[PDB]
Amino acid sequence: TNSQSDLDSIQAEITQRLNEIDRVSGQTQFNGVKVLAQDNTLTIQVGANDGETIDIDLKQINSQTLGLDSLNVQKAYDVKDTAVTTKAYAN
Amino acid sequence: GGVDATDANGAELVKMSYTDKNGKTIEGGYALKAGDKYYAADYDEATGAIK
Repeated sequence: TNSQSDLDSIQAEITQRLNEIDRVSGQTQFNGVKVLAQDNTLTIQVGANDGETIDIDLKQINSQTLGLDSLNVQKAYDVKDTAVTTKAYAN
Repeated sequence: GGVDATDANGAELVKMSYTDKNGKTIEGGYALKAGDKYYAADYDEATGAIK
């Protein structure tokens, strides 16, 4: 039942939500450290001893890591091309 | 002060800008790029004095 003019608006919402989960993970930081932008290990020195490191863990969660770069619920359209011109009384 | 005359003649003024691992770039002072070393040279806005 949903028309394709409906699916255009739903796709506009979905791309805005995915741009937003790309932004809020791309630029968020505790003390200049981008937590979700890249995957790496943060080691915590939790002890006076040298190996007392508890390592927190991360996954790139952007739209490509989650696999939401392609989301089309927009169906299909048929395009007709009609030539446009200016007429002339030159006969 | 440093390197060699041939390399020194070659170097031209460039503005240094250090970049961390994270992603924000910190801007530093001027330098004299002699060879591939960086020289802590100071550029004055007025005239062209490179100290």
